[PDB]
Amino acid sequence: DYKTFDPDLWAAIAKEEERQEHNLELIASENFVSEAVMAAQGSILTNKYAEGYPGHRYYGGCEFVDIVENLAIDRAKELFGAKFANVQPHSGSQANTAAYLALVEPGDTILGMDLSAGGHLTHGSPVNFSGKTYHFVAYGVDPTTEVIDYNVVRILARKHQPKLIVAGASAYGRTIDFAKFREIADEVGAKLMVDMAHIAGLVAAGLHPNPVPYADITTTTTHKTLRGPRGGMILTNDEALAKKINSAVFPGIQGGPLEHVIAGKAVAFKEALDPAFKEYSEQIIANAKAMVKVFNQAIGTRVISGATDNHLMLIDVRELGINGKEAESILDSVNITVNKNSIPFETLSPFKTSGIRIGTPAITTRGFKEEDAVKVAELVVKALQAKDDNAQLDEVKTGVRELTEKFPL
Amino acid sequence: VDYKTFDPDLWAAIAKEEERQEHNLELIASENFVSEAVMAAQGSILTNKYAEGYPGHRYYGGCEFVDIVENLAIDRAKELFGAKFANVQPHSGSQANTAAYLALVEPGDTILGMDLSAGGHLTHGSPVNFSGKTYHFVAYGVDPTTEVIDYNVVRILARKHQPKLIVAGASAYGRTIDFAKFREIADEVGAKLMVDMAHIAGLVAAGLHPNPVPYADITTTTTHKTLRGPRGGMILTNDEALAKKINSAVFPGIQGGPLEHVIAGKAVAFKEALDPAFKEYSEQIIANAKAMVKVFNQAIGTRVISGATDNHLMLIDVRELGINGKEAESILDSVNITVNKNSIPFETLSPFKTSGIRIGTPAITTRGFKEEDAVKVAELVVKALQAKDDNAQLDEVKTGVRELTEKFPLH
Ligand SMILES: Cc1n[nH]c2c1[C@](c1cc(CO)cc(-c3ccccc3)c1)(C(C)C)C(C#N)=C(N)O2
Ligand SMILES: Cc1n[nH]c2c1[C@](c1cc(CO)cc(-c3ccccc3)c1)(C(C)C)C(C#N)=C(N)O2
Ligand SMILES: *Cc1c(COP(=O)(O)O)cnc(C)c1O
Ligand SMILES: *Cc1c(COP(=O)(O)O)cnc(C)c1O
Ligand SMILES: [Cl-]
Ligand SMILES: [Cl-]
Repeated sequence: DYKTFDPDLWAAIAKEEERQEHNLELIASENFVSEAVMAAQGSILTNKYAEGYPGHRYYGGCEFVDIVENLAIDRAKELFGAKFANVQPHSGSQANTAAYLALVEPGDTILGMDLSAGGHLTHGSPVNFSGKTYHFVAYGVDPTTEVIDYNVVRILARKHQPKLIVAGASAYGRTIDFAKFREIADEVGAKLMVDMAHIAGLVAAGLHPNPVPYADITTTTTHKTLRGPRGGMILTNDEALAKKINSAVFPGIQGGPLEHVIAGKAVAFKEALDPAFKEYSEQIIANAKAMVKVFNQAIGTRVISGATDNHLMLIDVRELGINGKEAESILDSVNITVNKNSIPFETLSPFKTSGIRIGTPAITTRGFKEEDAVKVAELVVKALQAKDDNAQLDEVKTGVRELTEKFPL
Repeated sequence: VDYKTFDPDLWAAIAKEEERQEHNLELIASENFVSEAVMAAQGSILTNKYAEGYPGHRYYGGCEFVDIVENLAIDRAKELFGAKFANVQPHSGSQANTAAYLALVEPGDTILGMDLSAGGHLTHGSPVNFSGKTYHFVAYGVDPTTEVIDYNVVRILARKHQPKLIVAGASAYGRTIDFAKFREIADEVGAKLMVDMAHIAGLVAAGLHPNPVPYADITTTTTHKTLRGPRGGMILTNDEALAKKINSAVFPGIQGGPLEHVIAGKAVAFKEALDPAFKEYSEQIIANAKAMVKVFNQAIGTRVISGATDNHLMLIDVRELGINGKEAESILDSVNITVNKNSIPFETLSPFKTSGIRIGTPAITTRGFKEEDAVKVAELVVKALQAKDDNAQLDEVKTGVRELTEKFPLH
C-alpha cells in the first residue's frame, strides 16, 4: 500500500527477491540473513542519533539504544573471547580504516597479503586508502603449493622491518597459521593485525583457529560467514588499544552509528551463540570440501592449492580456454552466480582474471547438503566444459532449477 | 513474534525504544521519523546483495535489479537538487565528506571551514577528526555581537592563508548561508568550494534555502535530517572530472560494498521529497522554528544565539539560568524532552559541558505539530529550565509533553 506511491522502487525489489530465489549464489562473501536480522534493520532505530558509546553519548534518549549496542558488544566478546569489542564500524573497510589508525602512522611500512594471492583491497592495494596511506609490502603464496610460505613471509619481514603485519584474506581457502604470524611479528618487532571477515563464522564455531589471542587487533565484517547484517567490527585484548580503536572509529572516521544495523549485529551474534550455528558451519566446510573433490577430479577446473579448509575455493579455468570473466558470464547465463577472481601469480587484468571464486555459505544456508553441493559443482563443470553448447547449457539450467525448487527461501 | 521469542533481550529493548519515540518530544535538530516505506526498504532482502562497483560496472553479476534501485536513487537525487552527477554510496555524512576531500585536496593542504564552537561540524576541521588530522584547517566563525558569519572575515582569512579549498555548511548554525558570497571569496583566492548541506538538504530541496549545488565544486549531504531519508551520505557535483574522482574515492577508495538496502531507502526518500507536499512540510518546519524562537526570545534565561532562525534549528545559551548545556539537556531529559547539549560561539566551558542546547523542529513537524504546538513546546522548555527542580512545575511539563504526544501520535 505504501508501495503504491513508488511503484518503480518496489517492483525492482520484488524482481530481486525473485532473482535470489531462482539463482544459485556461489559468491563466497554472500549469505542470507534471518528474518529477525532484516526486522532489526527495518526498525525505528534508524531514527536515533547516538554519537558516542553506551553510557557516554553526546545527547539524550539513548537509554534503550544502549541496551541494543551493549548486547552487540557483549555477544561479540562471548563469541570470540575478546576483552573489548567495537560494533560501530559501518563496514569491514571502515573497521580496517580505524584499526590501522590505532596501530600505525601514515607512511609506515605494513606487510600484507598480495591481492592476487588472495588478499583484500584494504590490505594494501594502491587504489585503496590502505595502499595510498601506508607503505605496503606484499607477501603471497608459494607458486607450486599455492599456500602461504611462512619462511618467505619471515624473510620479507626481516628485510622490510614493518611496523605492522596483516593476516587474513578474501580468496584464500587454507588455514591461516596465526601463531606463526605472531612469531614472525614478534621477531621483527611489528604488531599483528588479523582481518577475519571471511572466516569469522568459522572462528565463532570453533572450526578455524581463533586469531584474537594472537593479534593485537582483529577486524571483521558482520556479514559473510557470520550471517549478520552488512557492517564491521573491531576486537582487541589490550585496553590501551581499545581506547585508540574507540577514538579512531568516532570521532575519528565516523559520525553517528547505524543503530538499526547494530541491532541486527546483536541478533546475528545470538544466532551464532546457538549450537545450531556450529552445525551450520560444519556443513559450510563439508559442502566446500565436497565441491573441491568434484573439481579436483574434473577436467579444466584446477582448484588452487588442491584443497580447501574453509568455506571457499578458487578455480583456475585457463585450461578451458577461457578467463574468469567469461567463466563468470557462462555460469550467470545458467543462473549460477560466482565472481571472477585473480589467482596467485595472475597474468591477466584484474578485470578479466584467470579464475573464479566459489563459496558455500549461502547455499548451505538454503539447506544444501554435501549431496546437493556435489551436484552444484557438477553443474558448474558441465556449464564450463560445454563450449557454447545450448543443449548442454539448458540441461544445466534445468539442474539449477531442480536445486532451487528443492531448497526455496 | 517467533523470532522475538528467541531473543527477548534484543526485542524488548526495541519495544522500549518504540515507546520512547512515541512518548518523547524529539527536539534533536538532526533527527526525524522516516516513513514506513523507508524502513521497509532497509528491512528488505537487499542486505544480502554484494554490489561492489557502480550500476553498469559492478565487479560481478547478479546486480540487474540492484542497478535499477541505485539508479533510481541517483536519478532522483539529480532531480531533487539539480546536479549533473550524484553518488549515493557513502555510508554516512562523514564518509561523504571523506571522499569529497579526497577529490579536492591532498593531505596537508590548507582548508577553510567553520569552527566547531561557531556551528561547524566535526568533519570541518576538528583535530580529533580525520579532517583536522589529515589537512591544515583554518577556522572561521561568527561575529561575537551578531553571531552570524562575517563574510569580510572569511575574505580576510582566505586571502591571508590562501586555502586550496573553502568549506561551507554547519551543524549548529540557524541563519541563511550565503553560498554566492562563498563562491566569490573562493574565486578571488583561487580556492575550490565545498558545501556540506547535511542539515539543510531538505530545506534546499523544498526551495526554502538557497541551493549550494550551482556554486559548490562538490556538495555533500546526509540523506537523513531534514531530507528525512535513511541514515547515509551523498555526494553531488556538476563537474564531470570531479564526478570521476568522487566515484573513485568512494569505491574502492574508502569503502567496499555499499549498503544497497539503505540505498533503496534513499530512493524511497528522494521520491517523497519530490512530492509537492514535502515543500509544505519543509515550510512548516521553518515556521515552527521561528515560532519557537519568538518564545525563547521573550524568556530571559533562554538567549537564542544570533536572536533569530532562518531554518529548522536554534542554538540556546542557557548560562543566565545558572546551568550549563549538560544540565539543561538532562533537566529536559527528565521531563521527556530530548535535545543535545551544544557549544555556542566563543564557548568558555568544556566541550563536554557546553554553554548551550541545540533544538530543531524537523521531527515534531513530521508528526504534525503546527505553530500553536511549536509555541507550547518552547513554553514547556522554558518552564522546565526555570523550574529549579520544583517537581510540581516539572510534572506540569511532563503533562504538557504527554498532551502534545497524544495529540500527535506516530505512525
Ligand atoms: C572488490 C575486492 N576487494 N578486495 C578483493 C576484491 C576482489 C576483486 C575482484 C575483481 C573482479 O574484477 C577486481 C578487483 C580489483 C581490485 C583492484 C583493482 C582492480 C580490480 C578485486 C573480489 C573478492 C571481489 C578480489 C580479486 N581478485 C580479492 N582478492 O580481493
Ligand atoms: C558530535 C558532533 N559532530 N559534529 C558536531 C558535533 C556536536 C558535538 C556535541 C558535543 C556534546 O557534548 C560534543 C562535541 C565534541 C566533539 C569532539 C571533541 C569535543 C567535543 C561535538 C553536536 C552537534 C552533537 C557539535 C557541538 N557542540 C557540533 N558543532 O558539531
Ligand atoms: C569483504 C572484506 C572486507 C570489506 O568489507 P566491506 O563491508 O565490503 O567494506 C574487508 N576485509 C576482508 C578480509 C573482507 O573479506
Ligand atoms: C550530521 C552531519 C555530518 C555527519 O553525518 P554522519 O552520518 O553522522 O556521519 C556531516 N556534516 C554535517 C553538516 C552534519 O550535520
Ligand atoms: Cl570479499
Ligand atoms: Cl549534527
